[PDB]
Amino acid sequence: MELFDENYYAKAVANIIGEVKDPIMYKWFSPDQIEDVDLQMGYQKTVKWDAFLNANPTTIANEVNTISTIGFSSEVVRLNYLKLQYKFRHLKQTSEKFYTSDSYIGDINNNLLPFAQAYKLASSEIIKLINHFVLTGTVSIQKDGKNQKRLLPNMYGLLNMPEQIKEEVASGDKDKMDKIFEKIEAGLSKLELGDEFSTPMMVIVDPATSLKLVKPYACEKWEDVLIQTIKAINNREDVYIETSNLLKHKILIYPLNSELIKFKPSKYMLPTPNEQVDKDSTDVAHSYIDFVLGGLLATRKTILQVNIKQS
Amino acid sequence: LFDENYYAKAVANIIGEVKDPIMYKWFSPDQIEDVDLQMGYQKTVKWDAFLNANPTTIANEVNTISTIGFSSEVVRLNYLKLQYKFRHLKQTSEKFYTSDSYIGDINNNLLPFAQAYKLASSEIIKLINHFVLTGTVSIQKDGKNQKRLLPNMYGLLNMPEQIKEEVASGDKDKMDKIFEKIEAGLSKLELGDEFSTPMMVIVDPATSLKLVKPYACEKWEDVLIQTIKAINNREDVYIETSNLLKHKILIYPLNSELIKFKPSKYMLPTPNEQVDKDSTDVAHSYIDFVLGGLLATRKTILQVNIKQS
Amino acid sequence: MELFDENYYAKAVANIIGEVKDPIMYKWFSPDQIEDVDLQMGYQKTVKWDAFLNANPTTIANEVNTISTIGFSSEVVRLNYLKLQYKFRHLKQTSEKFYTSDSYIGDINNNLLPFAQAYKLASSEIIKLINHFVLTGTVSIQKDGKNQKRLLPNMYGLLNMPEQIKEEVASGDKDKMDKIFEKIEAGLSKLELGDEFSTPMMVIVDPATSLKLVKPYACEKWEDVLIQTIKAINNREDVYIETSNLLKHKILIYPLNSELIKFKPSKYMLPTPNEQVDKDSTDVAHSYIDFVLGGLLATRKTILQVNIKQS
Repeated sequence: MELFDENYYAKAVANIIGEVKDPIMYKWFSPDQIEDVDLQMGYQKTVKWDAFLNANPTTIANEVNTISTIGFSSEVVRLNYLKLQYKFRHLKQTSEKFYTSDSYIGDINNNLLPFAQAYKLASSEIIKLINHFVLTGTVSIQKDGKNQKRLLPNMYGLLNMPEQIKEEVASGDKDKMDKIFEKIEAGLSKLELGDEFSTPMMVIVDPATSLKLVKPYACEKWEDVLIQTIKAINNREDVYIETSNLLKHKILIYPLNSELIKFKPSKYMLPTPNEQVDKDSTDVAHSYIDFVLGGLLATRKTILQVNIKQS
Repeated sequence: LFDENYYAKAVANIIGEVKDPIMYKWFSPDQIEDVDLQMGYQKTVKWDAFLNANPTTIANEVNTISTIGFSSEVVRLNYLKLQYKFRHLKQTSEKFYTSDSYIGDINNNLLPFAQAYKLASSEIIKLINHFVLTGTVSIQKDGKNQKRLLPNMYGLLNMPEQIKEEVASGDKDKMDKIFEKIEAGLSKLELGDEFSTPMMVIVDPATSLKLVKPYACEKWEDVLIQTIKAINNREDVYIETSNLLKHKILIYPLNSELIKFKPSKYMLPTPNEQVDKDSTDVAHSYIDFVLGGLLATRKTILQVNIKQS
Repeated sequence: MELFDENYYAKAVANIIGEVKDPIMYKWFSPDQIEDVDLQMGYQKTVKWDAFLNANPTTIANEVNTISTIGFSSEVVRLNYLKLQYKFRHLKQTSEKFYTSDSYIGDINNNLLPFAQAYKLASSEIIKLINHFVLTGTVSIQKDGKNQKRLLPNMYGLLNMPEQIKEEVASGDKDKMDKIFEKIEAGLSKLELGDEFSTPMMVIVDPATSLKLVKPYACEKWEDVLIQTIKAINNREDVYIETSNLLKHKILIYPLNSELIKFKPSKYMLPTPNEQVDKDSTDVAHSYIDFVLGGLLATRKTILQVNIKQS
C-alpha cells in the first residue's frame, strides 16, 4: 500500500463480469444429433427387439420333427432425467444505492454482488459443470474426481458409456507415438459402425496428445496418418479433430451420426432462475438456479477411448 | 404504493404525531447539515491558507513576491446502522379487536401497527438523544452494558482532545471549588478568531440546584454567565438541564465553524420493508436508524466531572 | 491503516472552503465615518474649512454700514496610501478535468487548488491582515508582533495615532483594576471633544482586560462603572464594548463621530485580482492579489490609549 492518498489517482475503473456463453458441448455433436424433450424429472422408455440362433440348422432328410429353433428377445432402453438446484447470495435490489457507486459494482470486502452479475457468474459455473457431465459422465467438484454425486442409473457420458471400446497404453510407452497409434488402430478395427459407416467422425484429444501428433511420422504427419486411417473406416468422409482441456491423456473417437449416438436433453437442462427469493430485514437476498441432467444415448462398440496410463 | 402496502400508508398517516428530538435545542440551525449515508464513513476535507511572509510593496520593478501557502486536513466520521423489531396486530385482524373505546388486546399487550410504530419510534428517538448527548448506547440507568461502537463515533461528553476538569470528592458540594475548576477550563478554552459566538452550558439536575444558591444579592448562575460573557465577546449564554447527565457540566460554543453535526438523513427512525407474517394474527415489523456524525475542533469543549468518590 | 478496501465505505465527501466574509473592522466605525477615495499609492491632501465670529453681531437700527465680520480658516492634512501584493499558486484551468473528481477539488497530496477556492482563501487571509493593520497600525504575521514591515509616514492605526492621549499602568499595578480605572479616569478627563461630545463611544479591550472587567467592583461591576463614567462625558449616549484578540494589555476609547475620526480607505483596499497570470507547459499557474493600506484620519486628543506594562 501507500502512505499518501493513492485513491486520488484512480481516474477510471473497469469491472469484468464476463458473459454467459454457449456450451462447448455443442461442438461435440451435429445439429441433427440433439433433440430436446419436455421432462424436468423422470424417464423415457423405448422397446427394441432382437433375434438369435439357438443351435446349428437341422438337415431335412427322411422323417424328422425335432427342429432347431431361432429365439427372440426384447430390451427396454430407459433414459433418466434428474433435476438439480443451486443457491447463491446477492444484494437486495433496494440496497444497491447504498452498496454500489460509480467506482464499485458491489461489496468487494464481503464479495456481495447485484443479482444480474451474480446470476451471470453462477450460470457460467453451472454450464461448465453441465459440460463436464456431458463429457465425463460424472458430477464432482474435486480434481481427484472423488466424492461424486450418486446419480441414477442410465445417466452416462461419452467417456463412461458402457460396452464400448477401451484401449490402454502403458506407462513406459507413453512417449511412444507408435505404440499409441497401434492402440488407436486396434480400437478402430474393433469399431462396429454397421450400415451407418458412411458418416463424419469426431476425435477429441488432449493438448499433450496434439503436441505428440504434430510430430513427423516414423513429409507426412501422425495427424495425417490418423485422419487417413479413420477415413478408411468411415468411407473417406469428414474427420474432425478437436482439442479439449477437459480430457487428460484421453483420446475419444465417435461418429457424428444420429442413428448411432443421440442426445435428448431436457428443454430445461440449461440454468433457469427460480421464482423463490429469500428476503429479510438485512440487505442480503438469496436466489436459486435449476438445471436438469441426463439424456445421452449411444450404441455399443461405436465409441473408442484410448487412455494413456501415466503409472 | 399506498393502495398495495397498508403499513406504509399507516406510517405516513401517523408520522406527524411523533415529537421532535430534544437534541435540536443543543445546537444552532446553522450547525446541522444532513448527509446521504446509511453505514460507512464520510471524509471531510478542510482547506486553509497561510501567509509565508510580509506582503511585497509594488514600487518600481520587482519580480520576487511573497507567497501564500495552502494546506488540507482530512477528517473521517463513522456512521453505524441499527435496527429494532416489534410485534403488532395484523391489519386484516384489527376489526376483531376494535373495541368501542380502543383497539388492541390489553390482556396480551397487542397493539395496532400505527400505535406500536409511534411508541417504538418515540423510544428510539430518546435513545438517539441519549447517544448524541453522551456518546454511549445503553438502556440501563447505571449506564453500563454499553454497546460497543466504532472509533470516530463520539458524543459531546466523550469527545477526545478537549478540556477535562475534575472536582475532587472532598469538594463535591463546594460551589466555590466547582467554579474554580470552571474558571480554569474557561481560561484553557481556545476559540481563536471565532470567539464571538453564543455559548451553551448543559448541567445535571444536582448542579442546577446548586447554581441557584446565593453567591459566596447575586447567584452562582449569574456569576457563571458573566464569566462566560467575558470570553464569548459578551454574547448570548444559554443554560440547559438534562437528566441524562450525572455530575457533569458541558460548555461549548454554538458556532458552525467549530462544532458541526452532520447526521445521516436516515438517522431518525424509518420503517423497514420486510414484514414477518404467518397464519396467526401476530406480525412483526422492523425500524432502522443511523448513529454518528459529530465533528468538533480540538480544545473547544469544556467537560467538568464532579467525582462522587 | 486498514488492510481492507476502506475507500469503499467513503460514501460521502464534504469540502469546507468557507466564504469571503465582511471585514470585522466595520464594527469599529459608524456608517457615516467611512468614505472611499480613488487612489492606489502615494499621498492625498484634504482641506478642512472652518469659520469663526470676529465680534458680537451688529444691531440693524436706523442707518449703519459698519458690520461685524465672520472670518474663515483652512487646514491641510496629507494621507499616505501604500499598495501591497501577494502571490499564490493554483491549478491551471485546463487541468481541472484531470485533477478534479466528484469526490475531490484538487491535489490533496500536493495541496493544489483551483483558482476560485485558492482566491477565496487568500482573500480571507488578506482581509484578516488588513483588519489587524487597521486596529494596530502595524503589519506583521507573527504572534509575537515582531518582524514588522516598515511603513510610510502619515500611515497610522487607532492604537499608534500620534498626538492622542496615552496612559501607562505600571508593572507593579498590572493586576490592580482600581489603578487601571484611575488611569482611565485621568484619560477621560484629558479627552477633548468640544461641541461634538454628544456622540456614541466605542471601547476595545483585550481578553485579559475583559476578564478583569467582569469582576465585581471594589453588586456592581467594573464594566458598569466604566460605562457610567463614559456616559458622564458623552451626554449619556450609547457606549459599545468590544473584545479583540489582536490587542494585548491595551484599552482603546474613541467616539463614533465623523466630525472627529474618519476613515477614507482606497476603493481598492480590499483584495483584488491582478491581470497577470504566470503560465508554463506544466499544470501549475500563479496569480497575484493587490490591496491598499492607509487612510485613518483623527483630530487631536480624541483617542484614549491605555497600555498596561507587564514588566
